[PDB]
Amino acid sequence: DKLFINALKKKFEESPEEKKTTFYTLGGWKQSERKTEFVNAGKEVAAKRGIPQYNPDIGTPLGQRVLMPYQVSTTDTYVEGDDLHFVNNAAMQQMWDDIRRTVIVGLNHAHAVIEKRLGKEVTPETITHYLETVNHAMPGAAVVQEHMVETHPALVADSYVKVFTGNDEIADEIDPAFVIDINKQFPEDQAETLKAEVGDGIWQVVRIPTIVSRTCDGATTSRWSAMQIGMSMISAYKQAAGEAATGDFAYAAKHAEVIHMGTYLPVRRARGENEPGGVPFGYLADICQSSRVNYEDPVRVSLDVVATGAMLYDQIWLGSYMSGGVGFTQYATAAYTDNILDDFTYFGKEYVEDKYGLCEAPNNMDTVLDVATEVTFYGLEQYEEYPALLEDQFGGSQRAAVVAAAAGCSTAFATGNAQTGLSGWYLSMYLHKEQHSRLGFYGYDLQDQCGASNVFSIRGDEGLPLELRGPNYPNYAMNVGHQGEYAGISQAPHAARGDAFVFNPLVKIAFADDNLVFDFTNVRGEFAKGALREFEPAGERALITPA
Amino acid sequence: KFEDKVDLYDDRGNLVEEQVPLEALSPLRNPAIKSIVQGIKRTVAVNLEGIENALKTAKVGGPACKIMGRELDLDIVGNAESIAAAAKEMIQVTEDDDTNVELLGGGKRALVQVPSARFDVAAEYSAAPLVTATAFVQAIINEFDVSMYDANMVKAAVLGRYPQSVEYMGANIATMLDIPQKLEGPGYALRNIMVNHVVAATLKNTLQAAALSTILEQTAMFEMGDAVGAFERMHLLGLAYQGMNADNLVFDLVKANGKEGTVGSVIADLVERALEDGVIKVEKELTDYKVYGTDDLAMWNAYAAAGLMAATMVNQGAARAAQGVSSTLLYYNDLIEFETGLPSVDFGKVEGTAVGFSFFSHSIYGGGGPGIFNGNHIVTRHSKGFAIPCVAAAMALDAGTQMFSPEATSGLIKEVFSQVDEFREPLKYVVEAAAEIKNEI
Amino acid sequence: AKFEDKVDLYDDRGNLVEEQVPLEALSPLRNPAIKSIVQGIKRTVAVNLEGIENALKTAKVGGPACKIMGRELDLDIVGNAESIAAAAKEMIQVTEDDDTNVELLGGGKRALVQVPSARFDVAAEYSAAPLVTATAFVQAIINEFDVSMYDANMVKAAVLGRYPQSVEYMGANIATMLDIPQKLEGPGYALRNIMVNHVVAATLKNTLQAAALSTILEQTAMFEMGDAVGAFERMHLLGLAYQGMNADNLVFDLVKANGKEGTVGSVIADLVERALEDGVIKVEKELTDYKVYGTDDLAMWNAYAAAGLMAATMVNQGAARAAQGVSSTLLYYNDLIEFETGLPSVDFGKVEGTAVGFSFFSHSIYGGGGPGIFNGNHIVTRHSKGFAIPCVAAAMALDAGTQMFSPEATSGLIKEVFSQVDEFREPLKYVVEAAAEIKNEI
Amino acid sequence: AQYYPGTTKVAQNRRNFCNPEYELEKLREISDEDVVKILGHRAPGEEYPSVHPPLEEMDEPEDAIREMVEPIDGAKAGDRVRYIQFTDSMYFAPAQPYVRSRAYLCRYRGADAGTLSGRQIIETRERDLEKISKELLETEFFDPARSGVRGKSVHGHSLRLDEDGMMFDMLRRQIYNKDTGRVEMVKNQIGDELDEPVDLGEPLDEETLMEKTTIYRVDGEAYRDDVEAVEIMQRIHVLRSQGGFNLE
Ligand code: F43
Ligand code: F43
Ligand SMILES: C[C@@H](OP(=O)(O)O)[C@H](NC(=O)CCCCCCS)C(=O)O
Ligand SMILES: C[C@@H](OP(=O)(O)O)[C@H](NC(=O)CCCCCCS)C(=O)O
Ligand SMILES: O=S(=O)(O)CCS
Ligand SMILES: [Cl-]
Ligand SMILES: [Cl-]
Ligand SMILES: [K+]
Ligand SMILES: [K+]
Ligand SMILES: [K+]
Ligand SMILES: [K+]
Ligand SMILES: [Mg+2]
Ligand SMILES: [Mg+2]
Ligand SMILES: [Mg+2]
Ligand SMILES: [Mg+2]
Ligand SMILES: [Mg+2]
Ligand SMILES: [Mg+2]
Ligand SMILES: [Mg+2]
Ligand SMILES: [Mg+2]
Ligand SMILES: [Mg+2]
Ligand SMILES: [Mg+2]
Ligand SMILES: [Mg+2]
Ligand SMILES: [Xe]
Ligand SMILES: [Xe]
Ligand SMILES: [Xe]
Ligand SMILES: [Xe]
Ligand SMILES: [Xe]
Ligand SMILES: [Xe]
Ligand SMILES: [Xe]
Ligand SMILES: [Xe]
Ligand SMILES: [Xe]
Repeated sequence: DKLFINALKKKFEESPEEKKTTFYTLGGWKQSERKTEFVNAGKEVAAKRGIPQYNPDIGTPLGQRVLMPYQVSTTDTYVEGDDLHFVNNAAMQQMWDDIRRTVIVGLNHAHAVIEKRLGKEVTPETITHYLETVNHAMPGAAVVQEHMVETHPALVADSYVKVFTGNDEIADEIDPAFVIDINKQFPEDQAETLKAEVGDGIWQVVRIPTIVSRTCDGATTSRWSAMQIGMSMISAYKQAAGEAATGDFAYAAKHAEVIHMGTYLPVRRARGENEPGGVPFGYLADICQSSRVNYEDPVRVSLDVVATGAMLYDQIWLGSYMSGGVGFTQYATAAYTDNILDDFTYFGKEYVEDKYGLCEAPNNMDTVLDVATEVTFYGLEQYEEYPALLEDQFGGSQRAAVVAAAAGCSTAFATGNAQTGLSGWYLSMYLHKEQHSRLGFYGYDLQDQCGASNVFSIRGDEGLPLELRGPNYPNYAMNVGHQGEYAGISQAPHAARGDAFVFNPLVKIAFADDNLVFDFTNVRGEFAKGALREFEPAGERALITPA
Repeated sequence: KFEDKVDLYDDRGNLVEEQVPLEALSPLRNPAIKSIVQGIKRTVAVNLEGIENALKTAKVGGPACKIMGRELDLDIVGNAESIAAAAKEMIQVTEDDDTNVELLGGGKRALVQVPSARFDVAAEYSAAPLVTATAFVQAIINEFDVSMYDANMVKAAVLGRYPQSVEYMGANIATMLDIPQKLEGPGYALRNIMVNHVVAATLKNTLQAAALSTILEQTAMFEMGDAVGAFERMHLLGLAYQGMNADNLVFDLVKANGKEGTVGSVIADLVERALEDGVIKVEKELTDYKVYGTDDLAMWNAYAAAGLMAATMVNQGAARAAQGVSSTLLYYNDLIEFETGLPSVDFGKVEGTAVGFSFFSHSIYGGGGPGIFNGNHIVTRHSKGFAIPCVAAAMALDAGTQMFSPEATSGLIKEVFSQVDEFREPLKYVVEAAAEIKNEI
Repeated sequence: AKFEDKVDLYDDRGNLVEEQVPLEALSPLRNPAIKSIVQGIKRTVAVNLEGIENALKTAKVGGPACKIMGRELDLDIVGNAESIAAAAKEMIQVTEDDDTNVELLGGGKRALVQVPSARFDVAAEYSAAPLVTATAFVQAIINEFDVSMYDANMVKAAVLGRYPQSVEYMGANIATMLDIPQKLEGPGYALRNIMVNHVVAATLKNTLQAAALSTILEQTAMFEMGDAVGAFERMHLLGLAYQGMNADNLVFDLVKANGKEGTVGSVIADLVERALEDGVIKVEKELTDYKVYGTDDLAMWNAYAAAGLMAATMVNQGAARAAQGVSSTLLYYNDLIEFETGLPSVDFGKVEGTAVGFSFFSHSIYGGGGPGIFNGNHIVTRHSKGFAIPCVAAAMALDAGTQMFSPEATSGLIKEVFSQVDEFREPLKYVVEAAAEIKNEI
Repeated sequence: AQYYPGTTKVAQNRRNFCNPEYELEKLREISDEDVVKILGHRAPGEEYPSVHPPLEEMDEPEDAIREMVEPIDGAKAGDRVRYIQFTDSMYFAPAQPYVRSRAYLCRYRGADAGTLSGRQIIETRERDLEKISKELLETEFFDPARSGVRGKSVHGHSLRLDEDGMMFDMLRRQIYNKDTGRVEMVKNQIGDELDEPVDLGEPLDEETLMEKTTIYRVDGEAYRDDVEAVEIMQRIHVLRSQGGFNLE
């Protein structure tokens, strides 16, 4: 049966194929456990603060239809949509905090300064000593001066520094407590690729405290990291506490060998580094760790990336950073609930596998026309054959993103190239718009009408491989239902190929780390856990507040 | 506008032209300065080898970035001549304009000078990288008939992650100017030029590095409006005496103190020269201490600025290590104020720039070595042209004591921009122009 | 000349001016009038002396609702504008015989200030006109009244605002049509960050002149952005000629044929008709009662299509006398013509894409606003490369008073000062004359 | 004009809706007061509020375009710009959102048409809007059960029908009368109660809906079966792609 049949049956009384139902007799918001909780909370909140707040009698009465539960895809967890709002979901907030508070910093230039400029030796022994010093220092504790006041260790317990290197010998020489072991976290072929990319380089994965990231911003991360790297370099390598060479370490840590998660943004959407808009689609695919655990199922890997990106890009970034309010929980949920996108994408994978075999299709428009058209028609036909499914994903934009994501990912499965996958994404929108004489919301296909022409353009602010595109790509800077799906399409070809990474191997390795708070190997499982209020985030101030 | 005249000398201490009107050195009038500035606006270095290796390995879009399966094996350097010729045809406006495209390193790099005509109808300066980038992108695509499906990789190899990034992140082209969005303020573009870029193009010649830096800094002061009205003469006198070795003052001071001298001895000789030349006079006397006063602060500031330059050359010269220039910029000015009772260069702005410059070149918090600073850097933007030219002279005298030298940060600039004569030896071209217009002012 | 196309040049009225002009006589790279307009835009500043005086009288400086009690200064700036303006001109100019212009307006209340070109020949960008003008007038005011060292900083705040604490000249009492370089969406966008309302203000709501100035500015930006280089250069020149310069009278004639009873659809049918007659398109093949059109010159089809798009905006929003529908016209003119012909729409769908989000961000809660506050540098309307914004300018020009944020609300200072420049007010007349005068030098 | 390709009934209906020479079938007669009441911008017999003075009371700038483009009556009068918005059920409503916008700008002057998945809107001068609204309400543009007039809370285009075949309406502006088989509009498009409901006629038969609908569906006419219509969309996609690269 269709992978979404289970969710549809647990959502409505009727069989999924039925064309009629009954409305208006459900009791409005009283049908819902969550809306009832909200009504009582609003009553207590308004009374306590002396200002009216949540009131179900304001505006129009929710719940004239069924207020649906949602299955989180690849799970058996069913929750009301409010439980997948990022404000109500600590797992979603922690996912972004774990990215925002992460920076990658090389040690290669630094070690060259130590040996060439200072004339001291760097060894695995000194590196371990430095790493023990920096893990004391990074959460906010002192190593050089007298009478320093520091951060409470329990408030910053999630902050630390690890390293990785492609040289297995050097990796074995360093205390394993500080090492992300590439051999232990990746399958053999992927580990060999990643280690060859890194070579003899040594790279730090720095995570600053969630409590600081939440107090401040993403541009804080690389600065905070650089200060404590600098202080630990002074301490472990016995240089003067502030001499000329000290500046070389700061420049290298803040500019010369730093890798931000996101680049800064232009003025209209003014934002510093390490904000969602600066994270390119290729990075997001590599931050998601599905690739190293689900590598035998390219659909699962690709769609875990879609879920990662849909939540971050649509709910937190576009739905709050760039707007706010109720936001777009549903715009994103469509791409990771009820197993709907999974059904469409597994069909496309199967169709490509029967006709071409993964990655064996010609990388041209012929393949785009074939695969994207077939998968688009499959997806739209499900909405026609199942009325429940159409009522489930009631927003045209929701259906557009889900159908085109399957079409795009499928095309990339066939060609092994993300750019033809992107062409298939846009072809799906054109067919979709013509089949149903509708597509998405008022401004959903701005990028989609620019789409075809700009897929293969080479001009200044038009041409770019999809992996390098991101939320700041001009056409993409505004609208829901694309960015997270683009991260999936970026992952799509690499997952079919078995690639260990999409765009940056250092980013891939930097999140293969068991000391992260959010488990990036099972993004959708984590979302379900947050929805059930079973996720424990970092950064809480309970320790320093009254009972 | 002004009645001041100066004697112009060359980088070997020889008089070139006597009694030149001050405004003959003004960026607003001097044709050589115009030539250097427009050259700086329109010149681009294209790294054909880098583009080719990026495509070969699919390493595009920034540090440690790669798209497996996108690799393209194009012999770009092998066909550099045809590619460069095809690009020039697109870059140029007409066959007879001032477009220049010249291959370097056997085809590995290309020097590109976008025609001046494109900038007469442009708002700013980004046409140089952008017109060059698309021209070389299109020429490469046409040379090998790159397919619609693969061409976007040529674009990433040339211009990087732009426009997802605001910058040309991972690009294989270079300019001495940075993108306009990074200006600390409007009018700062000629200040956001790394000192290392200046030292690379002048190939470490100290006085040419000092001259080029002063030309750029003081020209920025005009675009920023600082050298307008009441302050115009102050900046021209500063350009002439600190950056143009007017009256051979910097050269003579360095001659008199180069063997055994220090910052303090340079100070004592400068105050002596100022007394002899009527720049300052004893205004009043305290107990065994004379307080100096002067009726032309602008000229005193200029004299003090020449002494500041010579002290950097004597102090950092003796060390052959640039780092101490931040110390010289500070205590030359600190000392001279309590030596004289008169304000230091730029009325304390140089000393302040030097305090933070010292801090941010010897601390954990930011900055770096002297070569990575510039007039647009938040650390070193505060003095209006009187500090950075000294840093340029210091990095020029460095003997390889810095990790982030021009070879580390400005290798492409060193190879390409040093090949343009006006950029390599600016002091010579500017003096000839001033003398040539001396009677048109 | 690189290209072989020639065009017939028409005036705003619809009269032939010069026949068979090489296309590149209209190129920003060659046309002396465009060079003059672009350099004028770079160097012109409006100074609000009355505003400066009122700010000082009340200490209301540094941004909205901002005031420093106790800093008040009562200076009669408007009463002494002539002396102040003359003193400032002496600082702004390079020589007595150069092209500096300082002209008082409104009895001394405003001052048109045109900084000399010499200053920009040795400048990287354009911030010289606002910065040199600001300091010149600050110093002139201080010298006019011998304002003391202790109070002069208030004169600086009254003129240029909270800069440099703010990145912009927040609360400044000067104005330019260009915004500061840090606000560019990308390098080479400066000529695109000019509000549509600024263009409509400068052209005094003249439909064809507003279209021309906007097209001139947009397509010149395409050259600075490198978009109009190599394979794409001809496309952008033909777009400039036919959509913004009323080349061959195509825009004018299309509006004439549909102004009385016409709609977007009827304009489409006549444009498709004209293309066939001029050999721009031909029937490529036939389907069941449907004709698929093809073309051997996409750039020329696109230009013909760009002309019809402009004519449809003028017909549709003209009939309504309300600019808001231009976002609809930019969308469905292109949507309709593609399924009418089987050929790609203007800018290969880029105009349609811009219209989609433009419609959304001019009819929703999330941002944007009325058509007049958009521009080529706006994230909403930057995507089409010159073929959309000139239509928004034409639509706002036809607006009879349905917009809260009209040029009078957001560009009044531009409307008073920049409109006094003949080249900015009637660019089409100057560009056409210049094209004719270089027709045989191209 | 060809308007649209294809050999299905849908394609033809889409062509008919755009073709100004095609006479839309009048399926019901609506009074002028009922249109004003449904619109809800003013009371029947209430003066037209003005957004700006009449054009003849104003002195428009001499402008060849202004002189050649005749303004619509509402613009001459200075009327406000108001709207009428429709939701179209994906279960075979005659008109669909893209069909409307395309048809509006082929048929009506001075039209600001907006297309969305669950709503389609036109804004124009108030008095002109009322005559457009009469045609949109009286002709085959509209079915009282599968289409609804909704200024807000438009949810329903993608929902299952109720037992009566009516489209979902959070505010229930259109009430099906099971005793009479006809539909009445109890409230205005914004949801405000009407004093006297407006008869909207009988819903169309399932067979007539498929005869007139402009949506492709597998259980009607599938888009994938209109091969020539799909072929033109693919052609547009390919030509767009080639134009944006333009370096073959
Ligand atoms: C290593 C530096 C160089 C640098 O760039 N910053 C340092 C160190 C840095 C570290 C020291 C943390 C640690 O001990 O691990 C921090 C806390 C910044 C950070 N990374 O979090 C800091 N200083 Ni410092 N630093 C301070 C200060 C100072 C004073 C201390 C003078 C004295 O006699 O004790 C002097 C500067 C001076 O002489 O004026 C100083 C210099 C120095 N400061 C010298 C180390 C001096 C030494 O060897 O002891 N700091 C202060 O003057 C008071 C505030 C204090 C800061 C912590 C706080 O604000 O609570 C701290 C601010
Ligand atoms: C008021 C707007 C105009 C606007 O700028 N945004 C709105 C409303 C805005 C509000 C609605 C909150 C509220 O009800 O108070 C929010 C939640 C954004 C916010 N401010 O937090 C939102 N929409 Ni809207 N909006 C949505 C959608 C939609 C779909 C709904 C179609 C349908 O048949 O129901 C349509 C566009 C379309 O037709 O394609 C739509 C339009 C509209 N959307 C129309 C209102 C339509 C109406 O009268 O009911 N949204 C969707 O398509 C699904 C996602 C959903 C968003 C909430 C979420 O993601 O969970 C919400 C996203
Ligand atoms: C100078 C500059 O550093 P960079 O030169 O850009 O590395 C700047 N830092 C600072 O100003 C550090 C300020 C806080 C630490 C010192 C306080 S005395 C910054 O991060 O942008
Ligand atoms: C357009 C622009 O708004 P302004 O026109 O600058 O107000 C921009 N907003 C957005 O892009 C909103 C994006 C998220 C909400 C809509 C999602 S479909 C911004 O705030 O910078
Ligand atoms: O109705 S709109 O498309 O503007 C809102 C979409 S969330
Ligand atoms: Cl002076
Ligand atoms: Cl004219
Ligand atoms: K409610
Ligand atoms: K300690
Ligand atoms: K925060
Ligand atoms: K076209
Ligand atoms: Mg039933
Ligand atoms: Mg079944
Ligand atoms: Mg902003
Ligand atoms: Mg088979
Ligand atoms: Mg020499
Ligand atoms: Mg002589
Ligand atoms: Mg001596
Ligand atoms: Mg030719
Ligand atoms: Mg006229
Ligand atoms: Mg006709
Ligand atoms: Mg080819
Ligand atoms: Xe994978
Ligand atoms: Xe480019
Ligand atoms: Xe240089
Ligand atoms: Xe001075
Ligand atoms: Xe070094
Ligand atoms: Xe200029
Ligand atoms: Xe100023
Ligand atoms: Xe083209
Ligand atoms: Xe209005």
